[PDB]
Amino acid sequence: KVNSMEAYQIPVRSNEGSGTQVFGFPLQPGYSSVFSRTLLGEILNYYTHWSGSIKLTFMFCGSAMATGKFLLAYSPPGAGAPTKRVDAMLGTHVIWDVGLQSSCVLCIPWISQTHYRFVASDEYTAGGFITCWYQTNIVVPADAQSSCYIMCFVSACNDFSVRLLKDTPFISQQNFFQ
Amino acid sequence: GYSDRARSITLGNSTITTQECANVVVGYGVWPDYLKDSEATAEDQPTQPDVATCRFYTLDSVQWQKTSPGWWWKLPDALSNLGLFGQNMQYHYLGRTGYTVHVQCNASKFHQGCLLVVCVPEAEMGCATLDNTPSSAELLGGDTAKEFADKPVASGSNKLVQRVVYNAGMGVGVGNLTIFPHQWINLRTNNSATIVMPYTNSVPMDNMFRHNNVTLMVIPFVPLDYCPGSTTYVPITVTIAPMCAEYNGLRLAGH
Amino acid sequence: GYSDRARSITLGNSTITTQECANVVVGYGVWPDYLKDSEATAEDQPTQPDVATCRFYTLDSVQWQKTSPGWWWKLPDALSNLGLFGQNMQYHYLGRTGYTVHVQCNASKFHQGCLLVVCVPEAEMGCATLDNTPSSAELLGGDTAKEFADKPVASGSNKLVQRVVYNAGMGVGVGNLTIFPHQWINLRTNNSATIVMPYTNSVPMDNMFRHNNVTLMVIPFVPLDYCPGSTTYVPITVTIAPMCAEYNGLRLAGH
Amino acid sequence: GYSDRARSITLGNSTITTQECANVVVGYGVWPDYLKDSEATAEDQPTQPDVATCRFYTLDSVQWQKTSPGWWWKLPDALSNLGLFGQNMQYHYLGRTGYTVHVQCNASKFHQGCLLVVCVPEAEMGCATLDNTPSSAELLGGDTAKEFADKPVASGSNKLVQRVVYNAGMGVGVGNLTIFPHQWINLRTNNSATIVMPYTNSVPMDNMFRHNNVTLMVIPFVPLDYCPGSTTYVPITVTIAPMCAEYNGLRLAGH
Amino acid sequence: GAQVSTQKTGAIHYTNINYYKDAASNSANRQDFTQDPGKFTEPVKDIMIKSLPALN
Amino acid sequence: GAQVSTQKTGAIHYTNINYYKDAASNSANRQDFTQDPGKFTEPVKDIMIKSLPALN
Amino acid sequence: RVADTVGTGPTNSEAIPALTAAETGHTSQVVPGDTMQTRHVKNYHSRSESTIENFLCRSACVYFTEYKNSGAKRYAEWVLTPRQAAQLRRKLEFFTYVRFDLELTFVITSTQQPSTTQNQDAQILTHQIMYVPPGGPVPDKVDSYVWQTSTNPSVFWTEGNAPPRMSIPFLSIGNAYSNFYDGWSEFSRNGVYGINTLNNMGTLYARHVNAGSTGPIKSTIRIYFKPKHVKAWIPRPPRLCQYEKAKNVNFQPSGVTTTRQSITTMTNT
Amino acid sequence: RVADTVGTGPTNSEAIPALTAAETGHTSQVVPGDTMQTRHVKNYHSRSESTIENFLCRSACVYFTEYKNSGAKRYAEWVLTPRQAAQLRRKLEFFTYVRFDLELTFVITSTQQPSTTQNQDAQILTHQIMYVPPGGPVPDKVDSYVWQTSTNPSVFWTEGNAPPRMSIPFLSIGNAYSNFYDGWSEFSRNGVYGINTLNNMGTLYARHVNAGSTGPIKSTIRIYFKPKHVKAWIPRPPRLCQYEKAKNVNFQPSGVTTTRQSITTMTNT
Ligand SMILES: O=C(O)c1ccc(NS(=O)(=O)c2ccc(N3C(=O)c4ccccc4C3=O)cc2)cc1
Ligand SMILES: O=C(O)c1ccc(NS(=O)(=O)c2ccc(N3C(=O)c4ccccc4C3=O)cc2)cc1
Repeated sequence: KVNSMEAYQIPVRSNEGSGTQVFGFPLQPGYSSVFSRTLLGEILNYYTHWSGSIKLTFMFCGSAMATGKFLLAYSPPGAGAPTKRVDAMLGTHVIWDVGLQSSCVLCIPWISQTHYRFVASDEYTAGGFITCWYQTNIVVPADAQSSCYIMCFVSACNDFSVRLLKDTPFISQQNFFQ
Repeated sequence: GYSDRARSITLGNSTITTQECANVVVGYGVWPDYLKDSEATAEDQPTQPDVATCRFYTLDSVQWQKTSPGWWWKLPDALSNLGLFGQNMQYHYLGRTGYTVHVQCNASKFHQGCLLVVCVPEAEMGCATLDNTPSSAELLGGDTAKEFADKPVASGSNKLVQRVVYNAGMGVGVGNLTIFPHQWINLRTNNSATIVMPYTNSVPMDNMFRHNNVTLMVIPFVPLDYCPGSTTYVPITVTIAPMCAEYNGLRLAGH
Repeated sequence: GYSDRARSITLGNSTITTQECANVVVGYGVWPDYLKDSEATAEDQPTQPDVATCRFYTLDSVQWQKTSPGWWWKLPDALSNLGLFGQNMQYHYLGRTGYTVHVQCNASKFHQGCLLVVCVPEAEMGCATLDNTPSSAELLGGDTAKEFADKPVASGSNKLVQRVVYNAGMGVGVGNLTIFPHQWINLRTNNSATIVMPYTNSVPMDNMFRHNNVTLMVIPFVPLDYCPGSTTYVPITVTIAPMCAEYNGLRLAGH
Repeated sequence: GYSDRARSITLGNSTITTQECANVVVGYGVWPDYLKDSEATAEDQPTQPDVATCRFYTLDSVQWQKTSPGWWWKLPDALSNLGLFGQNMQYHYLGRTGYTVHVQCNASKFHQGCLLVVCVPEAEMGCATLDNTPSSAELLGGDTAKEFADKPVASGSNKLVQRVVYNAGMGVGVGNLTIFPHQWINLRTNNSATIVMPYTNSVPMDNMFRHNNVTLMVIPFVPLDYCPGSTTYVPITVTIAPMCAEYNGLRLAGH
Repeated sequence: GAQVSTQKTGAIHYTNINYYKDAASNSANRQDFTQDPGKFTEPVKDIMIKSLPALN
Repeated sequence: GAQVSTQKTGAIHYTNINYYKDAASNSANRQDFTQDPGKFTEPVKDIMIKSLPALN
Repeated sequence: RVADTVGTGPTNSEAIPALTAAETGHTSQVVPGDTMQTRHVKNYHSRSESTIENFLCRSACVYFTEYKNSGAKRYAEWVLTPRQAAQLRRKLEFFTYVRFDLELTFVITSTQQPSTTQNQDAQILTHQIMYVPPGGPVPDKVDSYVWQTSTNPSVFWTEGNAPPRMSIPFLSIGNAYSNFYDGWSEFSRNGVYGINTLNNMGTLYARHVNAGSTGPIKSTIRIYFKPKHVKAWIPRPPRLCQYEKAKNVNFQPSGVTTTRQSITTMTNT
Repeated sequence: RVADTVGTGPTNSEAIPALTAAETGHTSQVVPGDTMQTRHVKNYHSRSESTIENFLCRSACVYFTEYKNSGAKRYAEWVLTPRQAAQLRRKLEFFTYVRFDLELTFVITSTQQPSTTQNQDAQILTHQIMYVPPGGPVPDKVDSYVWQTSTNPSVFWTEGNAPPRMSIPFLSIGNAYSNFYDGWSEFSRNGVYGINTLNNMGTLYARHVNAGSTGPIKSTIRIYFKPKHVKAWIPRPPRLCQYEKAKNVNFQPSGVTTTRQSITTMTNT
């Protein structure tokens, strides 16, 4: 799911018990293996510092009769990621109600104790956890496929700045190109 | 701006957007605001929780069956676990709150059903035994939905609540519950109910871990119904947010 | 005027109306216009094709399968057959063009799928053999859609293009192709993509029958999917229109 | 007003009056105030605990023996149990605080002794093993006083802190600790120390359940001494009050 | 002439005089601050205003 | 511009012109004389005046 | 200088600056204030060290060759291209078209070669780095008339001094250097693919002026490029898969990302 | 410029500027005039050579490593910290928080190593000192692609010239470098203690560009730091007991003072 077009799609299916986790990844661009090859992350690997908000636009590419609500939550570092929706609520969340305008922007605000953060891994500073939970299960009528998809998009805000240039680690060479 | 299908309620950190719904039902005509000095009975200094006890606390989801009786959640006792609301009510003798009770339920366009979302202030429930009072563990939730039943609860020496949908567990006809602020979640079109409760009590401020000033009741008047196949699990999720919280008399942790 | 579902692009004789879609994506912020004298490198007199080489030339339709790799059409070499655009590029040494690339695909409301419609200027494709260049008959279309594959093209001495959806045949991650002007044709809602390319090159005017300045790529990110039965053949039809064409150096017919 | 023996510090609900003492020692010349927008690194909305997390939290009392080594209490980790300060630091990622550290000890006029009350910001303690770091259960209190010793802590593989009064467990001469704001509680006359700490850190706001920005140390420079008989148990009681608390990033309960 | 401009400060003055005949031998234009994200971001024909949905 | 200031004399004038783009490459601020011992010394709330005893 | 946050507060009107289709190819601008409430925060952060020029204007080593001072290859030759080093190349290939001047600095370092020659003593080797414009003459033997530098620029550098530096202006037939060319040079669409004459600044040859020591000495010319006065147009994806050739974009397919465990794991493998 | 004395004379009133409790944490200011009488004395003494900056702005050697030009360790590596030299470290640890720019000067001196190699003759070794920002790539073999200095700063210095100098600005995640950190990096309070990411300016690697002489040569890179534009906050006790570790404040207990004889002796032992 890392050698096909299966990588980009996040499987969503109707599950009877609600509180199931859709996805979950830490926010730590330019180190996290989820943002390591994205456009934002690849610019970020040429810099040692970064500061600013990050926008995660989730786009529902299901059927046109499928519905569902999702509780998209970002829980700052203070504990080790929610494992229940009832814990995820307490963070900074946005309940996305689908039905026209097939995208909803969960904007992750700047919560850090410093005016910059490292792009490379460090433990003096961390970026918390981004999780998604079902708020209200995917209700799909008859003759409509019960497995839909969501797409996640990463973009920078306008309060964004990078400082101190270094050179990437994700490019290499051995002998010169003949 | 454009269509009224959209709404977006931002309180603190959490936002609830809904693609499609209707108008917000505002209280009795009052929106919760802080208590002024001409109503303040407390002589002590109150705290201001502000944004950190005004987020939308998402209570337990419950699954709506094809035929299901209904549900109710007490209001200061569904939030006595979640976040800092559950803390503050225990460290403080007096508390004053308003609410944004937002009940959200989605369904496909081949499903039908219709919930009545009322908020009954001061719902004093009867009892199966006609001379005993309810228990405090059947009567109250724990943030869990308690559900009624469609047949009378049999009498004995039990202290279980009298639970029948049609009498609402209070001994009033269910069809008259609409006086109180409410809304309907008709699955045909309109997929949420927003009811803004302002603080309602006979005294200006009251303890919340002994008195439950509001009781949300979600009663399906038209059972969920559909054809064979499709999906068969349409949950109802409740997101409640305290609004204009204010406490006084900083005691110690209690019951 | 009213809903934004409507759009109507009239260029010359042919009009493309669409009942439902979204906004037109305009270039990098530039709309194709004629080249002024402060950029004109040619010393000769240019022609003006006007309306007769600005109609929407409807290229080959291709059928989207349930799982299909993706497609690409080179831009000056998909129109090298159709109408007077195919003539003019051959009688004239230099040419300058803009485009209105309009990809149209309809689907029912029980179908799902999502195309990415990008327009990559200067798509220099790699090759299966790591020391040979592509052929000019695999690399280019003929107004036909060339399609990629989901497995690496095996190496040998072959000059067939390296075709893998996830590397886009260029050796760049497919997920980053969104920088370039584009749009999505999410079948849930939005049934066309309109991308207005302005002339983009390092030189002011260049031969079009040796250089392909734009490459349209239509890549399905969410495979087409539906239930059993219904219809099983949802084509994607491309209508491209030259815009602000201008030629120079009236030679003779060539290759 | 009249004698300076009197002082009275009212913060919220609790007041500390003292019949006899001296002046309040104010920080480095700064009194804790809220962080302005030109220092605010957080982008989120902070809470205001106000009076309900600004009361004088009375930590554990410790008994001063005739000869006793000294004591220290870490500052964000002596209040991680008491009241709402202990809650807020756990529900919030970032916190910012000032303090009123008031050390009170009474004695009769036939007793003698002299405490040094310093507040060392950033007391990074050494270790008995010269290549291991301290543990988090020896280094920190639990609102309990940790006490030093007058003999070197023997080396081994132990991670117990190096505790010797004369090096202050930091490897600095004890006699030089007076730079930092402090006061003396000379039992001859002056029976309390009041030290108003303003927020001191390299960053504007920092997590408090992983970083301890201040460390109070109470070191007896002249041992308690008296004649035979009388009373033989003169405790030292610490009352600390947070001042201008402010939190951000409302996470969930943690460590 | 001598071009005097502030050093890039966080939160002064340096003389610089070009000494070569060509203008392709002058020091880099490290200071040259401009931002205009109305290009690649939001390239749409009619700007979507943040107060209503983009589609009808 | 040229900043002219007196040499540190006991009991005159030197041109100095910053030549680098950054302001983190300028020579140290060796001259920067200030003293304000009302901080660490005498941090008390109400200043004790030298004419009577501090305590009553 | 970046933007600032301003106080907001509750929102209950039909605004929903969050919900908006991203199907229209429009990347919406959403601030903190839209998904919560955030007071007025002033930001003094600076988005300078992120300018197009400052990014590209860093000297990167593009190449290095070796040439014996007494034997066979007494001269080195290099067709100028930034396509010999992965590092500089990937930065340039982040833009479709770039325009710039070059600063060529050469760091020539000599190393004695093991031999049984008696009394090897160097008398400060002097190196000649010569630029031959495209379509110039081509030296063969190191004594050829070509090395007279009649019009061809050359830097003469005595060893043990500050490394030679020279500028080159923007030299391109077109109005920008193309970093990606889709097309052939031949009208019949055969031959070389994207070997267009716009990024071909001739050749650069280097040799020992003197005969150095009696013994053999091998010197290593290291070439440094530094883009001044940069203007870059049309952004494009950074290269993913590794480079294979110095004039083609050939590649072997490889991963789309670095793998981890499940979709809900919170730790990279 | 310091203060001046002024004439006083006898005192018999209730003033007693001497008697005052020092129990209030107030360090009283008493002049000569208060305990005696001293006429007007003008002082021209200057309290400049005692400013915070001038104190700290002196180049101190922080470290030095060695690297063979032909063998195994052909490169040296150093994680930048001032915690490797006792001298500079104790000055910095006189303040809790400091903010400053650095001037890195490297004094590279080469020494020939004894060997039986024939005809050893150097051709002026050129050294490369390279700064790798925190979270950069890490070279292994000295020929690794890493040394291309694609974006990473580097000074190239030919031996027998003025020693290389470069500046670094203030680079800290926070707004001051913490010289003492009480806390862990981990939320569970384990692992490293006070190894916070604010005083970790990456690594600095150095190596020989050329192959030098035929024989082995070992070079010694000596690193000098010089704090410019210093601002220092929160004063604190100077270290007493000797340093034990380069990242901890570990110590062995030792004397409180140097001993002498009795309490009334007038001569130090
Ligand atoms: O460097 C160049 O400019 C230069 C070097 C070689 C060259 N090529 S040549 O025209 O074939 C040529 C080849 C050799 C000599 N040449 C000799 O044969 C000789 C013998 C004794 C003393 C001097 C010289 C001397 O110059 C002169 C010219 C032209 C110029
Ligand atoms: O210094 C760096 O920038 C540099 C040094 C090593 C390096 N690592 S590499 O990509 O593994 C590499 C390794 C070796 C060579 N290389 C050779 O193998 C060679 C043989 C003969 C002549 C020249 C060369 C030459 O460069 C080129 C690149 C990259 C850059």
